[PDB]
Amino acid sequence: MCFIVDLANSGLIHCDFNEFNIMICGFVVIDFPQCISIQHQDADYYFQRDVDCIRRFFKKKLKYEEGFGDGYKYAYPDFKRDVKRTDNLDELVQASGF
Amino acid sequence: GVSVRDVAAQDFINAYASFLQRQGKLEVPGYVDIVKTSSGNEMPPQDAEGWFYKRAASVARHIYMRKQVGVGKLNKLYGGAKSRGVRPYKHIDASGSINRKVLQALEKIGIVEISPKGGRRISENGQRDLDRIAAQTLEED
Amino acid sequence: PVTLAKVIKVLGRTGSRGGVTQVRVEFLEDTSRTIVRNVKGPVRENDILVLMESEREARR
Amino acid sequence: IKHTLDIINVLTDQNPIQVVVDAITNTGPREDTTRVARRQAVDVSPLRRVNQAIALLTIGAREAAFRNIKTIAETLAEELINAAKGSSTSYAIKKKDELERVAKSNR
Amino acid sequence: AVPSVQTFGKKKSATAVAHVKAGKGLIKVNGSPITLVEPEILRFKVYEPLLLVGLDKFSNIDIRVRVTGGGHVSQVYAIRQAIAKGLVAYHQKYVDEQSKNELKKAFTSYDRTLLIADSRRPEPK
Amino acid sequence: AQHAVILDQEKYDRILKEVPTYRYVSVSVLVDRLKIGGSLARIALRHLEKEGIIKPISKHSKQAIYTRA
RNA sequence: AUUGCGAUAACGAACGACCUUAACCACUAAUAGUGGUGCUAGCAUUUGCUGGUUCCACUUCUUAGAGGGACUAGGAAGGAGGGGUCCCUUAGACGUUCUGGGCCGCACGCGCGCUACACUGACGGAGCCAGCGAGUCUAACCUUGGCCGAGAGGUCUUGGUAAUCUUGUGAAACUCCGUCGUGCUGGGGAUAGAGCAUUGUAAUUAUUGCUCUUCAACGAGGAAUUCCUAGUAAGCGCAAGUCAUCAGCUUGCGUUGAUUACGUCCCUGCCCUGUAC
Repeated sequence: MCFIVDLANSGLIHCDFNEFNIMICGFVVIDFPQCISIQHQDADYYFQRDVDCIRRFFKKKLKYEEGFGDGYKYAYPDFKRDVKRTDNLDELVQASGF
Repeated sequence: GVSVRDVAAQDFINAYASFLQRQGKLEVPGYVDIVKTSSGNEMPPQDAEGWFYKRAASVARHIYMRKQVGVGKLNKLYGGAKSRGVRPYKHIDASGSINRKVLQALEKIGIVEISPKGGRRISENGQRDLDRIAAQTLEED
Repeated sequence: PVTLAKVIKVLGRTGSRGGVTQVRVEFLEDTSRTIVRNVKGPVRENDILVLMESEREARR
Repeated sequence: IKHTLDIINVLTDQNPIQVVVDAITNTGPREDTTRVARRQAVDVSPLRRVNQAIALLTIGAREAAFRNIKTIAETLAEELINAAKGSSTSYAIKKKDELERVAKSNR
Repeated sequence: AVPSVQTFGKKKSATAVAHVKAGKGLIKVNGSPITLVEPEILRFKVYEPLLLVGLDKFSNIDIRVRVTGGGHVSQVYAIRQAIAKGLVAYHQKYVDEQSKNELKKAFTSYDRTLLIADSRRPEPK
Repeated sequence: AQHAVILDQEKYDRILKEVPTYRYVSVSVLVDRLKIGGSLARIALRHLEKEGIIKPISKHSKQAIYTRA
């Protein structure tokens, strides 16, 4: 969860942050097809997909359901929270949406 | 007058099976309740006691409506699809040993008799018996 | 509120894939005041549309 | 269908074929959008209005009765009744609303 | 001997054949009364040529039909056609032409397929 | 939680007073707002119909439809 | 479309681009069908209704072969298909034949498929309907009927060189009445143990079939991507091919039978109509 927040801070949204492109904190992310900038008109719509896709997996297979989840005072991130335009890396590579 | 052709199928059969069981002359094979009736089936017949009488009734009607039949055609008639696991379904014949004893049993109570040109044909006493139950089934309405 | 209008003439196919038909439509409440509109589905003369916005005109 | 009309004749008391007609007329979208990227708002023809209504109604029923306890007839009956009312509880009414409000935004 | 006609009906590969002759109104299919035709849900599809013209028309004639090939559904559509065609053919020969066309008007108003086969055929290779 | 599969006296008393309230009853309804399992509901309907408390309008094994009367 | 009016330094000439289906009707013939007649069973008794087995009449249904039936005019239909095959080298020489093994080995990558994730279902009983094929004397093919066996299977006879017999290929989905009750459950059946048969000269690393036991992943599938406009897609099954045995394969056939367009050049791709380059 925290990894998605960092990218959104720096200015980018992965399109398909899901189990087909994560390898096994010990994880590493292996490709970034069709990434888009935080300025894109649909940024929230794709953002919630990534959060929803990662929630589905931990519920379905692992039964699971400052940080997020249990032991932290906020359950899981939300698009209008913790996004603060830190680094504008989307200008170094004009990903999409100027 | 009334004929077997005048009555609904799964209404004649239920009536006649109930009658035939009460008379108690129909001889059962004794290995009943072990047998699946088909190599395509899974689990044995669900009505543990009655199922042999039900089939005896069905065979009698099926012969009445036809010229003659033999054991092989009955196995085709009551066959079905077998699952074959991961491979696609296929048609499979029913057990011979059940049907053969059914015909032998009905012959002892005189409903059916061996025909020239092979197989079995309805007896005149078979006609008279089945026609009586048909009349009662309509009259009960 | 809704406004009904009656199709009196069909003008031609439009849009990048031909998915849209341009049509000339006459108001049903009072004749004249004719306007031209874009219709998504299959359409014929004498069909009735439900114009949910009135003071707007098809591009040309 | 035979069982569905029976149920509608007991929950409520109208002639059930009348209830079907209400659901159809009440559910079809009346404005839509097309891709030009950007979207532009357009009107929708009466025939397509009928097609959309039928599709939305049965799809809502099918999904409601998957992994169910209620049968198809139970869920289809409930959809039709709720959609003859203006009730937003029905799946189809929600879908219609989203199409139209998005079209309003872009026109 | 006795006034009689025979007619046939088609659907896809079913072929119903009907004999009509003077008598006392009875209708049998394969030797069984028409009230027993199966499947149950389609049974009114066969009553159509009776209820549409009215039962009084049949009191003087016997219909018996045999149906042969096809499948469970297609052969139901065959028999209804054989009855309708059979009925007009009887009137055409043994009563006036006026009543004949009175029948046709009723049938073709409801459903053209009561008199004319639909002519659809399997697609070639 | 789990649906009941054997009939306690409390639910038996509950059934007899509650069921006459409903416009429409079916296997699905008894399993929903009462909490008996489906194998009880099929038994209950045959009993209540025999007893005359509910009125049949159609029966089909895969569907059943009874009414208040 | 070099497919045509007209114009006029031109006029007149040469290749590429008819034949079989669907669909109506006279004529054939019967190994196909109907009706009557003689005999005969059951029910009921106006003299009916449903059947079994010796002749006679017919050809409408079926048959298959033959003959005729749209030209842009509402109507069956305003169609579908036919570049390849002189040099060198020679004793066991670009050989003969026998036994056993492999082609089936698998950390993996790419692709065509089969079976599922259930209630519009699984299981049990009952109902009950097709079309296209293929079959022995050269000898042993397709197999009805009787008997034995839980089953797979065995055994004694029989019809057919076939519109005649297997075969009404009584196919499956499907319809009706019950059990189950949303629980990786009675969904799903991989992997594995024990035993009984069949083909073959020979089944071990295991052709195939049957019985009991074992009970795995899978809760509708990301980026990408295939086929398709009506008796069509999809669901369901059967026959043939290869073939001692061995199909989840290929071709054909029938059964049930939808949704959505009747358009365009946005994407992919093809075709046609300034300059010595």
